[PDB]
Amino acid sequence: AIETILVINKSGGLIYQRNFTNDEQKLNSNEYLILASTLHGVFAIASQLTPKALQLTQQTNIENTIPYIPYVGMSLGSFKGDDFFKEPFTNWNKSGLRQLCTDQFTMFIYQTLTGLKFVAISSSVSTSNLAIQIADNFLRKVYCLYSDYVMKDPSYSMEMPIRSNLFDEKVKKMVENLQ
Amino acid sequence: GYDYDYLFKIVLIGDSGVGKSNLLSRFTTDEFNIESKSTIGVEFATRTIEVENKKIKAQIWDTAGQERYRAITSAYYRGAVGALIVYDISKSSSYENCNHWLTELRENADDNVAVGLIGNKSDLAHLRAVPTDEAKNFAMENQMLFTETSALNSDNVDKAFRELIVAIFQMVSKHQVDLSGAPKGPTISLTPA
Amino acid sequence: SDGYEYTVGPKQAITSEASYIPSRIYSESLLFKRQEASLSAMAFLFQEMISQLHRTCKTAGDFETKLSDYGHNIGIRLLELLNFRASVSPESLSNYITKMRRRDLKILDILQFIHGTLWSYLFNHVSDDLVKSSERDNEYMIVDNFPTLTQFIPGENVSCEYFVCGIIKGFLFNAGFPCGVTAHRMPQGGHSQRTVYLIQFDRQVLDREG
Amino acid sequence: IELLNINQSTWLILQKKILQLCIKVSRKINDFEYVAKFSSILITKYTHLLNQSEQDALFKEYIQPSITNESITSYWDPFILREVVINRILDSDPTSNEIPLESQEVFNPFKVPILVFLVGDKAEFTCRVQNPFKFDFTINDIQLDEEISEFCEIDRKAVSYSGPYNVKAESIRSITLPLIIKKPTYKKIYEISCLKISILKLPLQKFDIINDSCIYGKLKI
Amino acid sequence: PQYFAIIGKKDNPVYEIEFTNAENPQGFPQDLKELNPFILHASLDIVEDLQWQINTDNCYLGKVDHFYGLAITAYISYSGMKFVMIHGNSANSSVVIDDNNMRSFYQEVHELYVKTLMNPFYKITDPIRSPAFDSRVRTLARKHLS
Amino acid sequence: RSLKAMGEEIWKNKTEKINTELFTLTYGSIVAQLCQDYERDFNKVNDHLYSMGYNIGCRLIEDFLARTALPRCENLVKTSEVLSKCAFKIFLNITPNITNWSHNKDTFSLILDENPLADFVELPMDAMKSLWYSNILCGVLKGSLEMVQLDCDVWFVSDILRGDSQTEIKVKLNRILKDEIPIG
Ligand SMILES: *C(=O)CCCCCCCCCCCCCCC
Repeated sequence: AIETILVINKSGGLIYQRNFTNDEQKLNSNEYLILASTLHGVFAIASQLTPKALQLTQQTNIENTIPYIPYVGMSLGSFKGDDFFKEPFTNWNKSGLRQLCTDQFTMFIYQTLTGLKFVAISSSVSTSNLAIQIADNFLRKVYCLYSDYVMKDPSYSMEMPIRSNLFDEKVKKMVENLQ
Repeated sequence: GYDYDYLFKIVLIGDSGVGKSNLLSRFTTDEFNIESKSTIGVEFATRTIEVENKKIKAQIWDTAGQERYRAITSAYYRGAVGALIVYDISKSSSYENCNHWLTELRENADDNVAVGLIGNKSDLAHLRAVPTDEAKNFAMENQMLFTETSALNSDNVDKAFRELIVAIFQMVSKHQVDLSGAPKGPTISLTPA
Repeated sequence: SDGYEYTVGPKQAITSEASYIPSRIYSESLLFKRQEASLSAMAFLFQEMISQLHRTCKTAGDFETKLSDYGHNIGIRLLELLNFRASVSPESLSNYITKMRRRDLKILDILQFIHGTLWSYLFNHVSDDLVKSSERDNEYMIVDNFPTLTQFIPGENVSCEYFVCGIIKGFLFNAGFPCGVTAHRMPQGGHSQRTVYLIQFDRQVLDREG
Repeated sequence: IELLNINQSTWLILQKKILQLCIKVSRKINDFEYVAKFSSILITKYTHLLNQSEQDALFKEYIQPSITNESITSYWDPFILREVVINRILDSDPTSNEIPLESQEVFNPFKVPILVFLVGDKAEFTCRVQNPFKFDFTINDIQLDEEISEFCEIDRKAVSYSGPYNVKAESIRSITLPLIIKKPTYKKIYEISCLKISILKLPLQKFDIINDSCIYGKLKI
Repeated sequence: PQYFAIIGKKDNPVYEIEFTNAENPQGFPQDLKELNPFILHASLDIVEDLQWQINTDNCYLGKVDHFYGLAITAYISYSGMKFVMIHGNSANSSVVIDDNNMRSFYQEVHELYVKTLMNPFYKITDPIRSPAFDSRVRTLARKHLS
Repeated sequence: RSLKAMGEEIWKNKTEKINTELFTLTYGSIVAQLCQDYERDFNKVNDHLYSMGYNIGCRLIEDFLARTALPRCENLVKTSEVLSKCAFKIFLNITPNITNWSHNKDTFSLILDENPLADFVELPMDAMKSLWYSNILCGVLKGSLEMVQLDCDVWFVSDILRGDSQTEIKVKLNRILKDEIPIG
């Protein structure tokens, strides 16, 4: 049950913080900017903490591929068909923060090649490896939806807050399907 | 409270020990996660101001690199549309490092970034070591605004910060227009059989 | 250089000259070459057009007028080769047809034509429920339950949709029916992206038809 | 003329044909008013259609009698004399005649010429008169204004001595004249674009400056 | 000889051309040459009269107007573009128009006009200045007219 | 399948399609009204179309790479292959070829066999030597490649509308700027 989705534009800074919990509203808008910027900084820290053993020898370019789930999304815009993608896809952030485990929630992070960051907080604590695949598939779902309804928007400056009407309701429906 | 139309990223960079932490004591919402400077490298402050009838949120990143932050400090200028170079008029080393800081900003920060110069601890006229004329002349060649700030001389940095945000908003603001007798009654079908 | 040259006037074209200066626009046919492209390219061209139009305009009315002018020319072009091109009955295709399509000259024949073939050609599906408000004198309207070009535009305001309004206006204007075409949003029926193109004819057309 | 849109129809050839017939009949009867009236239209609107022969014959036949008997007292179009640049030149060395000089913060870098003259110095007035038509006409005299006149008006004696200024057929031929300055101005930046001209011995008519395309060429003295 | 013109809604010609028979390469001798635009202007009124009338085809009107041994045929496109031809005898005859040939000629010339109109830079008011258009129109006249 | 059948499958059944005559008519209307606005200064029209294409490409780099999610191109060959074999395929029904490889593998040309933008086009006689009609594509390529930290220069050298038979777009990589976020 993904209870909160937030996205960081390219350089830190928050542009979308719609949450789907029943009623908590504990964190004001101001603190969530600090949370997102801290996440970006911690991502940067995590990039430069690889162990010495793996820096000179990776030999692991077979596990980066994400297996695809059939219908994780729902049950479209520029896309067409029963789903946004049927094929398996590859990981981009092979040297960055990927999730955060906690006994009360689990945070997943999916970084676009360009730099867009999509963060999903789920109340559910899966073998702690399949859930990565579920989260990556769902977040690429959300990224495709964003590329549809936020990028093809004349009244939207780049890397600024996403004040739109179709995008938020469609991601709300998408997360409602996934539970 | 997601009402702000624009989110500008500003970096408060300067020499260690200059007194940046006291410099951003005013333009803040003094709450939220305090410290965290030594943990990741930055502390965060925010300001809200209206310009041309449009709410603007400005996020201030007061980065500093002591011994550990080589690549991360560079990465923290990924999209900063503003900079607030700081030096103290007590020791010439801080003013000398301004060219090095500006070189890093213009090399790594966002293209055509609006960057300014702040002279902190100007109340202490006893140990002055950098004149206003030289600082202004250095600002002229590099397209920067320049000011001097002090605890007794407060409320100047606030005006300079608002003026910097206004300068930014006149550069990264796409022009827009305020987009804001329909038929009524029972219709009758007219589609062909 | 013997092309009309209207200042001089008509020229003597002796009927013994077959010398042919290929043009690359007259030789090419226009039959119906299917080259369907992605909706994404159309959407991005559309939104960049509107973005460029924001800086040039000053008010909402000027924005709508300039967008309608943009679509007007597309209407000018589309009228001819949607009326003409439908006359083909299953090199030049002029000598493939025995009978030109009967050009419409009535109040509702053109609106049926737009409902049927123009909208299908534009958006690959016939438009929905062409109706008229039969109260005042004349309020004819074309309603689409889910417009294609402006589906990505957020908000409840209809200002970016005047492009197809201009297309329709140019179509009827060349066809011999001046109009006051304008769009409105009428969310009804569970779609809620429902747009109605109210069409208002001039007194001249009303006098001509009766 | 009412049937067409001489003053719904944009067939220029037919319009000029009927207008030619109108002037021909208007001369057939002794009606010297409408000959001028319609020749004014025929060499203001349909000027880019009558070639050398038609314009030359029409100017010889219907225009010059229409001027000698004072039937029309205004020039055809206002699109004459595109540039009116004025200059002064230092006769002696540059040192000779100088124009007198006329006796904590927050810095940010984020935010046509005017001519000056003395009483005694001599100036140079140059204007680029144009002749869009295929015939030749002659300018008789040139004057500046009523307001900025009495200050720096062109020497009447000089233009009178120089005689009429003939303009070639399709030229932008220029006229260079002297100029005399008599009165001061203290501190009042006046403007100069009135520039009365007489063409083919007509009343002095105003002509405002028009550049290459509608923008006005204005200068201050 | 033949005199052909394409006229827009504002009653202005966007194209004009005259054809001959190649044994008398002079066109209309001197007087009908001056009178052609006026008679075509007159016939445009009848063409506009037939533009909105019920009673098959309605784009090709055939012989609509008559003058001193001159047959006048009109064809109307979908954008109100009027295609008008004036047929003249060979200095003595009663001119009879070939229905199928004139129909096909107007069809192909309408093809030319529509594919001229399609390009971005053309405007309805502007005239059809193009050597290719004139060349293909005149070889078309050879093909279909006579 | 490397890239051919991949892009073929995506265009076959992944994307909602629209008629291209509408696309070329729209682009023609923009270009014509732009030339009217700018008073026949076709160099400025080229600059404006370049800016428009740059904005479009900066926005477009998400649509591609969200539908495809191909890995980062390594060096100057996979990028050309993808860009000419599926990037154009997904958005348009065209599969341009690669030609004129430079001696040191730094420049390549996109021979555009079909140009849907210039479908019904015939330039005015006073612009056959100045106006690059489909200048939006160069801006799109420039911005789109810059957004993946692959800054380069893109320009026309010949067009079918102007003179020579073949139309080609030369793409020359200046440098791979290393501001490409903490990955890899
Ligand atoms: C390797 O670095 C990946 C390269 C990504 C190539 C992206 C190219 C997308 C744009 C293609 C042109 C489409 C034209 C659309 C016209 C509106």
